[PDB]
Formats: sequence, C-alpha cells, structure tokens
Amino acid sequence: ETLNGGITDMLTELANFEKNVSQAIHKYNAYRKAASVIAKYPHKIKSGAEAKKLPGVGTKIAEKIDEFLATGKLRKLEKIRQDDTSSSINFLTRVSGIGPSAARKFVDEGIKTLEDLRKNEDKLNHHQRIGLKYFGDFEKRIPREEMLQMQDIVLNEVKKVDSEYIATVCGSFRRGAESSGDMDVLLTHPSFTSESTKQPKLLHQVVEQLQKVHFITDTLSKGETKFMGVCQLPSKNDEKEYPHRRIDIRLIPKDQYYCGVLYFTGSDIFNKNMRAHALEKGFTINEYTIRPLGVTGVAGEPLPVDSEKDIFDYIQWKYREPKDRSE
DNA sequence: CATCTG
DNA sequence: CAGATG
Ligand code: NA
Ligand code: NA
Repeated sequence: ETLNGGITDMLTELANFEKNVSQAIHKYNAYRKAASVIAKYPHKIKSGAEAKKLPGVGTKIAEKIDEFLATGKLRKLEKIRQDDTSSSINFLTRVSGIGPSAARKFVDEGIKTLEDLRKNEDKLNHHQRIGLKYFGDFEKRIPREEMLQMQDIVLNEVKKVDSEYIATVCGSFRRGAESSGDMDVLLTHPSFTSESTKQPKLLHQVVEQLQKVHFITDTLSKGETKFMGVCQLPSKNDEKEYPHRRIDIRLIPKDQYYCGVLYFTGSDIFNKNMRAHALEKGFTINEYTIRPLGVTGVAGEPLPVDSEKDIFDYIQWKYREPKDRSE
C-alpha cells in the first residue's frame, strides 16, 4: 500500500501505454497482474530478483524494477512522457465518445489537439460532438448543492408523469459524497419486472418530460432501457449559467431494483465485503439478485426483495445507512 | 452490458 | 454484423 508503491505505479504506466498507444493487450494485461501482485506483497521489494520470485513476474518486468530501484527513473517511461503521439493519444481520449481506437485514427490523421478536433468536427460522431462541445463542463465535478437541486427536479417530474415511478439517485451522491462526477439515476415501475414483457415507454416517457421542462440538453444514447445524456440547472436569473452535466437514466424491472439499487451505490468495497459475507451466510449477490446458495457446489433461485433492508436481512447483517457504506 | 456506427 | 464506447 506504500511499500511497493512506485513499483506498482510505473507498472501501471507501462500497463497503460501498452493498451492505449500500442495495442499490446497481452503486454498490458501483463503489468496489470504484476502490479496487482507486487501490490499484495508484504515486503519491501529490494530487487528484481526478489520480485521475479513472484507470479506474473518475469524477466522483463524484473529487469524494469531493477532499473527503477537502481536509478530514480525508467528510460522507457521517460521516453513515453515525451512522445507527443503517446501524449496525444492520452489527450484525445479525454473526450467523451473518444476511445483510444478512435484516438489513434485521429492522430494518424494528424488531429491531435482540441483545435484539431474542432476543425474536423465533421469527422466526429454525434456523441463525439457533444463531448467536444462540453469538454470543460464535463471535466467539472458536480457539487451537492447542484446535486440535491437536480435530484429534486428529476424526482419531481417523474412524479408528475406517473405515481408508480421509483427514481433513485444512487452513486457516491447516495453515500453522502461532497461532489459527484455525474448523475446516476435508477429507475423502476411496478408494471415492470423479470417476466413482464417489455415496456420501453416506461423509460421513454420520463425522458421526454425532462427535455420537456428542459432539464435535459442532449441525447448520448437512448435505448429501450438506458438513456445517456446531458442536463442543466436552469440558470435562475441570468449572470451565472450551469455546467452541463452527465446524466444517466436506467430502467430496471421492479423485481430486481434494490440490488441494483444496493449495488449502484457501492462502494465497490462495501460490495465485495457484503458480497464476501453473503457467501458466508450461504447466499449470492450480484447486481440483479440474491440467491440461496445450495451446497452442491452452487445453486440458486430468486429471493424476494422489498428493500435494501430485505437484502442485508438475508445475509443476517447490520442495516447500514448509505452513508456508512464506505467500506 | 447496452447502444451506436458504419 | 464486428467492434467501439461508456
Ligand atoms: Na474518452
Ligand atoms: Na476477431
């Protein structure tokens, strides 16, 4: 956690680059398990040789550590921090819709900067477009004050449309979190479930409404269960307009809310732990449900859940406020 | 994983 | 459809 740091770090650089610049998924995947192992490692790796001893750890990686440990640096790494192309591939990705695949292409096309991206605005797709449009807004953290505001809205309107809607703004926002990155909204309705043969309108109605009243600016993606968009806080009385925000809205049958619900909130860790425990108690939990684990190895069949309480209950555990879900 | 693009 | 993005 602090003894094998730098090492685990450089590796992560290394691991990144492979994937991003190169394509060396193998090589990438490689550093990863490494940094992952040197990670758990109880001691203070003092040499390559020492490391090598470890799994995932091989000769090439070994070699690397030695240099790093030897000298406060890595040539390979220093090389890469200079390489503009590499640079540029990292840069471009910053944009929504722009993945690395896309990254290269544009680079190779000699587009590398923001200006570059504007000039060839044609070359970008829809999402890619919004992305560039809202580069700044996007990189901006969402503070609670706005957070709670938005929440009020979304919550309100959904109400208007149907009384059976069940909105839930999960995320760190749900954990207390002083600032968020985006607005993750869980959604369900009773007339929606496991068997209940589709009903896309469910999702679609509310969407319309938000754009109706203007909460929502653009569309990233709009499927039959997951919308991906942009929103905004009605600039009160002109002088201070709001950043645009990333907003996701997902439909879910009512027969599996609370888990998604649970899950979506987190944190990752809280999950694992509770996931870990659940295992103990003789059950399983993943995003959609919690099943009774038979002894035959594994086994299942759905458990009925009317709330988060209901989950924890099963696992015979202390109902923890979303605030204390931290770990 | 769910959606999009081409 | 394979394939990219989130
Ligand atoms: Na990106
Ligand atoms: Na293939």
